[PDB]
Amino acid sequence: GPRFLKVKNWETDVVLTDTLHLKSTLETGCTEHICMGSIMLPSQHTRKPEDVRTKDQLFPLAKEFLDQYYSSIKRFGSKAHMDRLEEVNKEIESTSTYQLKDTELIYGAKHAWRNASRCVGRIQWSKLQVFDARDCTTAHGMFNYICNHVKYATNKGNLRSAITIFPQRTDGKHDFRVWNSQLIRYAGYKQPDGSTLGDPANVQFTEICIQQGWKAPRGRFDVLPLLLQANGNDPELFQIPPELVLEVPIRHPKFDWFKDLGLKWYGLPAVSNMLLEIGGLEFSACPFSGWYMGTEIGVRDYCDNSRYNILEEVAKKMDLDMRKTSSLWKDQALVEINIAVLYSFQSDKVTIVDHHSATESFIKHMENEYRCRGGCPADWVWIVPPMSGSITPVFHQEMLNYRLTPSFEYQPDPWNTHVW
Amino acid sequence: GPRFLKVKNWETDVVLTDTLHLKSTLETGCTEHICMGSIMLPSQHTRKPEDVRTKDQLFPLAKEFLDQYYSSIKRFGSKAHMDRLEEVNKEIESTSTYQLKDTELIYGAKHAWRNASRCVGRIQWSKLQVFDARDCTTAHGMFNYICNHVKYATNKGNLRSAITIFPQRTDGKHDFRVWNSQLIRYAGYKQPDGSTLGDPANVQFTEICIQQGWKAPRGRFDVLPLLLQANGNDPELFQIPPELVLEVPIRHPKFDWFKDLGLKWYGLPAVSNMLLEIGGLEFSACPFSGWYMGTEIGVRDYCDNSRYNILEEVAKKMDLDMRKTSSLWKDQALVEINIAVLYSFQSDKVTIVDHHSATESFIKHMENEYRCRGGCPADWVWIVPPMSGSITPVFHQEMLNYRLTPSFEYQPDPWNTHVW
Ligand code: HEM
Ligand code: HEM
Ligand SMILES: C[C@H](O)[C@H](O)[C@H]1CNc2nc(N)[nH]c(=O)c2N1
Ligand SMILES: C[C@H](O)[C@H](O)[C@H]1CNc2nc(N)[nH]c(=O)c2N1
Ligand SMILES: CC(=N)NCc1cccc(CN)c1
Ligand SMILES: CC(=N)NCc1cccc(CN)c1
Ligand SMILES: [Zn+2]
Repeated sequence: GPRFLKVKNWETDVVLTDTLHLKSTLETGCTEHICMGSIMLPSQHTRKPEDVRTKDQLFPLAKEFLDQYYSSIKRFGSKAHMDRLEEVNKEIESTSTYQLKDTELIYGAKHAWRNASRCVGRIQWSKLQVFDARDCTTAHGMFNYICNHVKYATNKGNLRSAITIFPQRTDGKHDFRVWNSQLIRYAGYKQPDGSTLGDPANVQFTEICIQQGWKAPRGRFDVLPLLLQANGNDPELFQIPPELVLEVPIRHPKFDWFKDLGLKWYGLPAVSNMLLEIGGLEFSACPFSGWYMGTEIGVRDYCDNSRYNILEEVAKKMDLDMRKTSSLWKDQALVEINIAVLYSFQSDKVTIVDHHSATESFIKHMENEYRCRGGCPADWVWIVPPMSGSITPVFHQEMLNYRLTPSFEYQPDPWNTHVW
Repeated sequence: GPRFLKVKNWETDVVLTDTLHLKSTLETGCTEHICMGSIMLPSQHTRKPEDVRTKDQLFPLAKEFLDQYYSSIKRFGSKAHMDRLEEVNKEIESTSTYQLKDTELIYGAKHAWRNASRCVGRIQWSKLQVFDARDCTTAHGMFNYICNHVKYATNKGNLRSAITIFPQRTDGKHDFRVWNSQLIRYAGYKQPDGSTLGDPANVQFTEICIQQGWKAPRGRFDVLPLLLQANGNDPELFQIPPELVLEVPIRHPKFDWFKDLGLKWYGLPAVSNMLLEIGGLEFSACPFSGWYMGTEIGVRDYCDNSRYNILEEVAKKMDLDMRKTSSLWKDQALVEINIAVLYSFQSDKVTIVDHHSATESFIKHMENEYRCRGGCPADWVWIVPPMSGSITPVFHQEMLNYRLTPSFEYQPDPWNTHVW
């Protein structure tokens, strides 16, 4: 195209013209002579530990969002729009910052998710519960908001989307950081015999909680303590009330022996280490959650090598021909494990989506976004399920990726930064 | 990095610094504000039907390759290098073109494959048989070279890499085009009852051969006739000697009923519709072949929706719960089908590689290319197998993609262009 890029679905032949990319301003990390589409943290905006943005750098960014917001409600250049702008301009000049109206905070949150190029479940983008935790001032208060979130979202297995937003970053006042990767996760212990008990991806965090006092049960599926950081103060340990952490015992609809593998997982996926940016405002603590896509647990959490890595054992138990890789025994154990997850979650009536339905609705969503927003940023490398990618429609779907604001961003783990 | 990009393997944590990308000059299609890493034909150089490159545009490109070639043999700026350059400069001035020495043609061919960012089997790059078909002048002569290629490469099931290079493009003299996508492929017929018999992806080509006289057996696995175009003359039909087309009957090492599905495939993957560019020279007819990676046939050729699409039938026969998608019945049928392919090919002793071993050696190859060539262009979207992607090491492998020359490129199907 000359300026209206096209994306084609190669299985269906459908074509979509993108005009939305012209609103992008952040960099992708790619050039004209190089593509970094498969790089995890291309760092085009992977946050910096350095000082906070300034007054000059702040208003343009704040204005951009507000011009965007009022345009959304077809009120661009209104008396209201204009006064709001002077309002924030005036408020930034004095305080070096500014506070978003409650409506603006919801728009910004919903849209950060609508713009998350790596999320395949964005069709749910408009249905999000926003918990304004901006008045919070302590870790205990943070703990409380988090508990309410957990309970609200789990909703006795009938999961609901939600995000809790703590105080924005200021400068000296300080940062609020949920030191945990996800609200709910299992511990990992480096055994003296080389082996690792529990999720290996958490061995480094688990060591923090312990050197902070945690009474580690030292088992396989030990839900880790919350370690909250409020107003730039040292984090504090908190135990999520067990009765609030919904879990699901993994069993197979045919292999009764599967049960004996002792596999269990939590039903609430709550990302809590990213950053929400709206109008140039940084919300370093914005735990968000939705519900699982089966492969997340079955393929990655369980079968990833550096994670639980249950391929052999599951394979052995199946009595599979592990003599050579051409027996596709890994692929076989992998399909069964994933059938056990969906089956289990669905048996206990906990919300879950399989890769087939998930990716099917994303195409539907893409079609909505191109038919109403002029496009949709999608990261093909992330949107395509980690198993049977080709038999899911998104594989054959060309996808344009670009960075839109407001958005969710990665940020430095605080234990690297924080002193004391 | 500041100029030395880094790629990390997220499962192994290994890191590789790339310096090779600085040699790139062709565009990727990506910008600073947009990524097109998941676009099939980003058209940065998807050929053009327009006139051929000119004398001025030709020498720089020719020089680049020669400077590259002599640098390879540590002879940069030699008397030889310099005289060769004047040689070609002189030869281009008179003829508007130039002919590559036989050594240069092999270097260029091997490296087009070494630079093919989308090919996962490049570890085999240095072991390639080059058949110089530049003296060819007819379709019959083209047919002959092709037959020798087939026979050579099949090597009674002990497949060998090879590429046959026909006369370069000139201007008026004309184009040589193997009108076939791949040397060996099956026909596809649009049934009156809506249905499609045989590979649907070939229904449009099959119609050409028929309106050219082909006596279509009108079955499911009808190897199509060769339709060769020589010196810009109308293509001509040729039947590959049946005794040269090695095929493999698909059966399963446990499901005797699988046999009854009547699945068969050819063992020689021979791409014949691309373009080889060396020193600015265009080789519009350069059929190349290696050997199969199981998923190519099992996942794509067979299960792709718009292809053979054998999911249901295979699933039904398995007596799988197709009530809902969460039964992962597609995933189940998909794993079995692929076990049948490897098993079959390996039984008849025909060369084949599974995704596990294939992707394992690519990592090994990447490590070689970074440890000796300063890098390796890889397209993550293509290099990752269409099934069980996450349990194969390349999924966790960050990959930098850039365009190096010499290379293989896509080109317009000639029936759209060619008159008469
Ligand atoms: C309704 C359920 C949802 C589903 C099924 C869904 C599914 C997915 C999946 C499968 C991933 C991959 C995670 C990984 O591989 O680590 C992902 C990533 C992501 N999702 Fe969603 N999502 C949903 C809701 C949410 C919510 C509520 C938000 C925000 C309001 C969100 C924001 C994102 C972001 C930012 C990522 C990128 C993660 C990263 O870059 O590390 N998702 N999602
Ligand atoms: C020794 C066996 C080889 C293996 C196992 C291998 C494997 C692969 C696979 C699995 C694909 C994907 C094809 C598709 O999805 O349509 C591919 C693509 C490709 N391979 Fe290789 N390859 C090998 C040899 C060759 C040879 C001999 C050449 C050239 C000298 C070559 C050049 C390429 C190119 C240019 C592509 C890109 C196709 C496209 O863009 O449409 N390959 N290869
Ligand atoms: C839309 C998307 O680019 C397209 O479906 C790609 C994805 N990856 C692929 N990878 C390989 N090896 N082969 C293909 O044909 C494709 N198709
Ligand atoms: C190296 C590569 O970028 C990395 O392994 C990516 C690939 N695609 C992914 N896709 C999803 N959804 N999640 C991931 O963690 C990854 N990892
Ligand atoms: C909401 C959802 N389905 N998954 C997002 C997610 C959950 C846990 C960890 C991570 C780390 N990227 C992401
Ligand atoms: C050599 C190899 N393994 N496969 C390359 C290939 C074979 C047939 C068709 C196509 C179309 N892209 C590519
Ligand atoms: Zn890119």
